[PDB]
Amino acid sequence: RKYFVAANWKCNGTLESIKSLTNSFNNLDFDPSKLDVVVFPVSVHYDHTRKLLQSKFSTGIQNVSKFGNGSYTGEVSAEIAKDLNIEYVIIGHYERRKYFHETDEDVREKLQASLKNNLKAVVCFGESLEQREQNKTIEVITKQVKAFVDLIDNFDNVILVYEPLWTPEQAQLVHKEIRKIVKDTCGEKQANQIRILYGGSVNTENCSSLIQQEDIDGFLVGNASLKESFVDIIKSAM
Amino acid sequence: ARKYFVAANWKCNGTLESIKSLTNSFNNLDFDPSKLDVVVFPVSVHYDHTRKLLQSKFSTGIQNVSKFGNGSYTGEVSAEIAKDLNIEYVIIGHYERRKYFHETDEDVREKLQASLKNNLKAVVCFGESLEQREQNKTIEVITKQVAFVDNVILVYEPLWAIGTPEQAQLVHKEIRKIVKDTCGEKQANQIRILYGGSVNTENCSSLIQQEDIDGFLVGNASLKESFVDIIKSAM
Repeated sequence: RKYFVAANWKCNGTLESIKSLTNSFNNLDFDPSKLDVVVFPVSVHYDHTRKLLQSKFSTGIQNVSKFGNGSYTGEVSAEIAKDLNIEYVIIGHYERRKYFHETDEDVREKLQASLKNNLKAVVCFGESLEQREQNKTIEVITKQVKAFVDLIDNFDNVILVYEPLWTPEQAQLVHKEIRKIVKDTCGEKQANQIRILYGGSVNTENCSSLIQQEDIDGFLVGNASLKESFVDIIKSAM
Repeated sequence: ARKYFVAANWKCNGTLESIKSLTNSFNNLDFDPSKLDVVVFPVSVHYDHTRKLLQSKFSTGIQNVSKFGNGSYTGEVSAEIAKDLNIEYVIIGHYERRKYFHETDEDVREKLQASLKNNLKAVVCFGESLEQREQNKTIEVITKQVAFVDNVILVYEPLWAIGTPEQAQLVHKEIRKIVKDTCGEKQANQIRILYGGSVNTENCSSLIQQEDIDGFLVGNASLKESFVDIIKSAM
């Protein structure tokens, strides 16, 4: 299984800060065969970011429309992304489920539109604090994953992200179960090749312990990916 | 009056190729920049491409803006980021975002505050449903909506629709009155109020000639080279 480390810059950045950060990233002698590294800038920063980063870094956007082209003011379709050669998309991030009421079905529709237009999807799911307290971790993850599981294609174009809102051993236990759910629809071969990332507040402390777990294959990193020390997180999976 | 204002809302449409062809034709249009503003609103990821291709006689903007500032708001574009990119305009409150993406009057207030806080110009869409209109409640609806009042371009989107010139004019007159009542006559007679229903080459001139219609927010017709003829109709 090829590891996978992604920078979710969220809603952060200026033209100047991206110049400096991409420079630091380029200075890392990173091995693109041992792992995929994807940077997800703000939509309006994508061109700027793609131009500044070395080709070895992959790039993507933080959301994509559930609709094709047409009268959907403010949306970015998968066909537009395809035409721009945007390689990856984040789908179903907790913040979009929370603030913008995105549903499991929106996530399904976004995934289908992405895959059919030859995009690679980074699909997020995860349980809340209360849900974990009530022992609903796998209940919630199973619901969220089964919503789109039958559209899961292959290791190249579907990367899963478990982002709990709350040990590495306990994360591993969840990851193994996620892989089982994927296996029940996609088979051993695909389930063994598909990457399942940890996306629950990843940093330069926990990346070492998490990445060495059997069923944790990389990270979707938030604030820690706006730092120069993001390179250390890349290094942990390299 | 007023300096007119004609905007292209491309919505979720375009390829890099189609935009090259379209911008090339737009650039050939000689228009009097004293008589009107022209603004093109491409998809977010097309912004730099479109800004690069379009000559500087055209303004540019984005079709939506975040209700939050910078931070952990995956997928959003803040007014602060737009300012740093020198993005001049933002569309706020378009019906499609109300219809498909849960946006309310409160969301519109937040987006407006954010935009103005960062010296962006806001193109603010509002309008009454068929159900409010049939009750003869348009005045009541547009009064409340016009919530935001307390730089800014107003757009009447007749949700009822959804989308005559006389129907549009009546509402535009009333919106102007609401601004006059709160902000004074000097401001109310300076502010642009665009018609944002269906605009095309067949109805643009009948609409633009109405006393209180100062331009258009143009949808599907703005994806066509003949958009230049709609700009021309306002000269």
